[PDB]
Amino acid sequence: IIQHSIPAVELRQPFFPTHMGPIKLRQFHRPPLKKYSFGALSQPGPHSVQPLLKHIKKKAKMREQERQASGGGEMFFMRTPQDLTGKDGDLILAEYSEENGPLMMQVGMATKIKNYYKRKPGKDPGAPDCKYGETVYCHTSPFLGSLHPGQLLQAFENNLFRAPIYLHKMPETDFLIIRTRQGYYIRELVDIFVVGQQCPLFEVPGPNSKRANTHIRDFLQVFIYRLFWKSKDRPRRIRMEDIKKAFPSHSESSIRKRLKLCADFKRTGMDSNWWVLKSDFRLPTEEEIRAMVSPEQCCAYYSMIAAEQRLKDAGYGEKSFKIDDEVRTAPWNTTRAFIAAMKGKCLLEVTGVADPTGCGEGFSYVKIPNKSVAEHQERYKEECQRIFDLQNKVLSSTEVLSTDTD
DNA sequence: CCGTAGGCACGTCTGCTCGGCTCGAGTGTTCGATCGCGACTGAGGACGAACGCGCCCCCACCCCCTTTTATAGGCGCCCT
Repeated sequence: IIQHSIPAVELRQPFFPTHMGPIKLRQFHRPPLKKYSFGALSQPGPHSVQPLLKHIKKKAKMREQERQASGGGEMFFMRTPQDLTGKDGDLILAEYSEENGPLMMQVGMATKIKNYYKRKPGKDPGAPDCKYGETVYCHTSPFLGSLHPGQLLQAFENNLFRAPIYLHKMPETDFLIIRTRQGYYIRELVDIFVVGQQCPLFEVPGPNSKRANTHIRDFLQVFIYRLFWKSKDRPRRIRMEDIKKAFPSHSESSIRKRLKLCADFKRTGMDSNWWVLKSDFRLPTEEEIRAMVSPEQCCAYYSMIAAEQRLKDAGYGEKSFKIDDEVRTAPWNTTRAFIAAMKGKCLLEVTGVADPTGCGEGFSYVKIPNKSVAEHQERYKEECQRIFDLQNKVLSSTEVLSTDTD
């Protein structure tokens, strides 16, 4: 059970962008430092980097007191955008080995760490302890390969994906800088996980699929309801211009569709007119709005449009998505293939063009039929096992390489 | 007679309707594969017929009964 932060659950901006142009899609999950137009750090010259130690201790203390003040047990702390800052709480880094994994979290979403352990035969004294995560004793593997007896494997686990992770040490040279309009802050950060290839648990839709079109529609609908809720006017009213600015690729006519059932156009002598909430229309509750569209569904959709943009950039037209190698790497194909195989509907290529590492240390998620048929499945498991073990060994290794001069 | 107001026209924006295109779903037909049945072949075992071997009988061949006579050494037995 995953409980996301309130800003994420509410699909607030900027945590959940309403629109992304080509540039943003290319930079998806890699935001570049952009200059500020105003505020302290818009100014030239040196700027102080501030310590956070007193602040970190204080927030931990305040949070624990709030915990004891009601009057123990479990509390949920991620209620406001302010609670999501890197400025307090314990922090880890996670570095993703896939250049563009099929699903990624937005800021404000939650994930668990699970410590998968397989018992040694006979008298097992229990799993080793880890600094992070909750131990899970598993007789069957949640991955493509099987755990060996006595093997502990850490992993990220959420509704988008499961992925093995490997704990490493941050280099002694490195610090985390947090940057706001107001100043820089610095934190020590020692724990950094390498993330291995994802096992997708959520299916990414194809471009212009019914699923995709239903999603943008519903997301637009949610944004609209939230606009009415934000309005302080009675009767509530919103401006077309504000919707168009958030959804610049929607025609005014398609926006009028979403508005015709809940609101009335009020014309004024000025090129700004209002849509006023109908007096017999009951605005959906917070709880009902949340049920309309989940953060996971937004993540699936984002994955599609970003991939679609990268494909266009590489010369692959919409008619391409009998199929080109590059199109096989698309998240709508890889997630579909992996999930089908998880349900026993087919097997996976494993060795193939969709291996995200390009060098045999990752899996190619491409459907092959279940179609000597005990040898067919034993060969699939053997190959899965080999790559599974290879990935764990390479990504957990502390060996120092050796810059490639090419 | 002069100035102000009103009306008309034009443009822009929004909404509604109509048409066209695309996508999806379902149903039907055709093709391929699998399964089943039958036939053939091969192998092994059993039964019957023919040939060979073994056993018994028969046949064949040779000498063994006797007589005669000349000759003469050695043996053993009868009663003188």
